Amino acid sequence: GPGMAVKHLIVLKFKDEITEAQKEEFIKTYVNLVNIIPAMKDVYWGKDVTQKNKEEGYTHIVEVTFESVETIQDYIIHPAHVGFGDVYRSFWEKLLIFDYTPRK
Amino acid sequence: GPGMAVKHLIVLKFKDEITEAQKEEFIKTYVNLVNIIPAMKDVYWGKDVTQKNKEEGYTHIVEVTFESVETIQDYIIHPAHVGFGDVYRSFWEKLLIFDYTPRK
Ligand SMILES: CCCCCc1cc(O)cc(O)c1C(=O)O
Ligand SMILES: CCCCCc1cc(O)cc(O)c1C(=O)O
Repeated sequence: GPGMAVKHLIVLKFKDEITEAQKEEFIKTYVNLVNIIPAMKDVYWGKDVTQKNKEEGYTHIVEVTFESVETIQDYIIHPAHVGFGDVYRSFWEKLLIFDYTPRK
Repeated sequence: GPGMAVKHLIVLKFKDEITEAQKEEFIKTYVNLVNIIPAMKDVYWGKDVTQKNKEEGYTHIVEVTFESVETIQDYIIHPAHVGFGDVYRSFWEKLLIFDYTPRK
């Protein structure tokens, strides 16, 4: 299609004390936001397998499609997102966010 | 689906003195590798528009689709990939590399 949607990419390193089961619950309760936040179109996630980044050991990648930067911003301030971020902020050591329109 | 795939994700910050013309050369030559390295099935890239990574400053995202981690390895050691580094390594200040299978 000719559409011009925008991807929201999250790259995450959890604190060392967070267990694998806790990471799984974190991801599960994040994906559930799709059922609550209108702007959230779809979610994919993955765990890195090559561990190539040395001291910057991010492990988890989450990708969400949105209709525009403005609706990404709607998602950021939605109370279910604010509430998730508040209570799970101590889970992560490093967080990177990117909003972009993929191109050839 | 019937096809398996792994995503190869590159996150990049250029050095401050690199020009927009240089970034365009870099990116065009990278995306052209699909004509040299058959393992590369798709390449999409984009530039972050939000700029909210206060601690790091990454700007560019490149996503390459591969069939498997084995064909990613073929790409890494391919002479044209080594050669791309030979000519363009001096262009980036920071780099992150990830390999993952996206899932729901
Ligand atoms: C699965 C990780 C969710 C991270 C939640 C979050 C926290 C924050 O401080 C800033 C953000 O832009 C986001 C987000 O993009 O959702
Ligand atoms: C367009 C970004 C160029 C990155 C080239 C590169 C450099 C490096 O030091 C390690 C790598 O795994 C890669 C790569 O995966 O392609």
